Amino acid sequence: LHYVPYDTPVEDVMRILKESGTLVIRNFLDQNTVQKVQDEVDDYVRNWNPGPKYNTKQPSNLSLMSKTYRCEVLNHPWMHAICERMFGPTYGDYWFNGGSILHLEPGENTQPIHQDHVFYQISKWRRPTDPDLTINFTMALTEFTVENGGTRVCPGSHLWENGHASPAEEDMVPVLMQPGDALILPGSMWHSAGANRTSEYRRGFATSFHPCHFTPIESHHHLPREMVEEMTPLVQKMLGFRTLNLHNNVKVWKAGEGNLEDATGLAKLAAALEHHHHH
Amino acid sequence: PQLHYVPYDTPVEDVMRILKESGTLVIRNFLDQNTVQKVQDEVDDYVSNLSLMSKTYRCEVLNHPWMHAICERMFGPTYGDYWFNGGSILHLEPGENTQPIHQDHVFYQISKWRRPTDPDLTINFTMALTEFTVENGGTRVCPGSHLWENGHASPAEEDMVPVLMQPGDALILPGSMWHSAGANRTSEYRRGFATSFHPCHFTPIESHHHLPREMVEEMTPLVQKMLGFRTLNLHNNVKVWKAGEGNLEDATGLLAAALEHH
Ligand SMILES: [Fe+2]
Ligand SMILES: [Fe+2]
Repeated sequence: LHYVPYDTPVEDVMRILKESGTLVIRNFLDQNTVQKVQDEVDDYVRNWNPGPKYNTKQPSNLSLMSKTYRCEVLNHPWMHAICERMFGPTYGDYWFNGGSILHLEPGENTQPIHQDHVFYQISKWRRPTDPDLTINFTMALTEFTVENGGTRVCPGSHLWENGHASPAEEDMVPVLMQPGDALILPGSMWHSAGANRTSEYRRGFATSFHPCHFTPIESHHHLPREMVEEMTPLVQKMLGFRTLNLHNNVKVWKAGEGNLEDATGLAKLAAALEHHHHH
Repeated sequence: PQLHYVPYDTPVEDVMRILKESGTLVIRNFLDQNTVQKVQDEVDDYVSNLSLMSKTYRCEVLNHPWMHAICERMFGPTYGDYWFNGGSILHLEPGENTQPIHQDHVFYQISKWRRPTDPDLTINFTMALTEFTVENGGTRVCPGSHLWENGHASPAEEDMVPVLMQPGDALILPGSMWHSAGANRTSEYRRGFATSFHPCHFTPIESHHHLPREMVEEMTPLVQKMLGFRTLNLHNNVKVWKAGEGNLEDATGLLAAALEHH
C-alpha cells in the first residue's frame, strides 16, 4: 500500500495502480470541501434532532443533495485523469456509476471482503490483465483508523485470477487516512470496511465511474433542470445528460440520430463574445 | 442449420431451439396489416427516434408478446432485466448496393470477451413494411455463423441466404448472426423497421429522456422500463438505474389500471 502526495505525477499513480492495485492520494481534497458535502447532505435530509427538553426527506443522489458534490467533487481532475487513462483506450467515454455516503455506525461489525465489480455479470468474462469494470474513489471525512473501521485493502489481489478465494483477514492492510485523503479502489481490488469499535461515526463518501457502455447504478433523470444547467459539460456527461462516444466512435445514449444534449436543449458564445445580444 | 419460416402460433421453445441451432429465423405475420399501415403513416406525418415519432410504435409494437417472450428467455437467466437498445426505419432506395456483411454486436467492446455459447449481447427484430425479395435487397443471413468463434472471418457472399417476407413478417437477428442487406435492384424502395433489446446492464444506443412527459405516461409500465424510465433489476437482485436508493419511477412520480378506485 502506497501513500502519495497530491502532486504525484499521473504516470506514477497509474504505475502503482498497475502494480499494487490501490493507493491513497493524501490531501486529495481539502477538509473544507468534504465537510461542505456533509453539511449540504444534512441540510437536504433535515432529520429531526431533539433538543434537551420538550418544547425531512430520505437521502437521494449525492449530486442532488449536495451542490458541492455536483459542482466541485465530480470535476476533480485526479478522478478524470485516472479514469481517462483507465477506460479511455479500451472504451472511449466513461461516466458516473454511483456515489454513496460511507458512514460507519459505532459497533458495526466487519464488512465482508469483496471486489466492487462482483455485481457485473461480465466480470466472469474479464481477465485480470484487462481494464477494470469500475473504479471507486473513497474520500475520508473523519479520520480513517484501525479502530473506527477504516477500509482495509489487500495489495496485489487485483491480479488474482477469477474465482480465487477471498484474501485472509490477517493479510488485509488497513488504510489510515486523514480528512481529505482518498483511497483509490479499482473494481478488482479485494477490500472491506473494518469493525467500528469506537464511540464515534467513521464518516466519508465515494464517487465511482465505469465505461460508457455500462448502465450506471444511479440514474439522475429526476434531478431538476436548474441543477443540470449549473453542471459543467463534463459533469453533464458524467451524470447521463449527454451522448457518449465509444472507442470506435460509435455513439450510444443518443437522441434519435443526434445528441441527447441537443434534443433536450441543454450560452457559450454569449459569455465569450461581448457583442452577443445575450452576453 | 438452416433458415426457417414459422407461423405466429409456433411454441416458444421451438423458436428458442431454432435460435440456438440456427441463430436466426422468420416469424410470419408478426404484425397484422393494420399495424404495418399505421406505423408507416405516423412516421410520414412527423417527417430512428421511433418511439417519439409513432404512437403505434411506443404503445403497441414495444409491447409485442413475441419480443418479450424471446427477450426473457435470452437475457433473463444471466442478466435479469432487459431494455430497448435501438430502432430505426430500414429504407432501401432503388440502386443501393449490397451492405457489408456484419454482426450487430460488433460495436460492443465486450464482444471480444464473449464466447459463442454465452448469451447474446443484443437481439434485433426486423419487421417488413414492404415485401422483402432477393432482388429488392431483402436481408440475407448465414445460418450457424452465430456459433463461429470471435475474430472468425466474415461469411463469403455466396454463403448468405436471402430472407423472403411479406409485409408484417419479422426476421429475428441475434447480435451474433452475420447478415447484411442486399442490393435493391428493383424500381421500388424496400421498407422495413426494427426493434432491438439488450441486457439492462448495457447502455442503449438510444436515450429517450428527451421525450415529453405526457408521452411517457401513455406507455405501459413495461414499455416505460424498456425506454429507460424505470429502475432495472439484475439477475442477482441488485438494482441499477436507481434514483438515490429508491426506484427512479417513484422519484419522478411516473395498480391504477387494475383498481378503479385509484
Ligand atoms: Fe466496496
Ligand atoms: Fe444489422
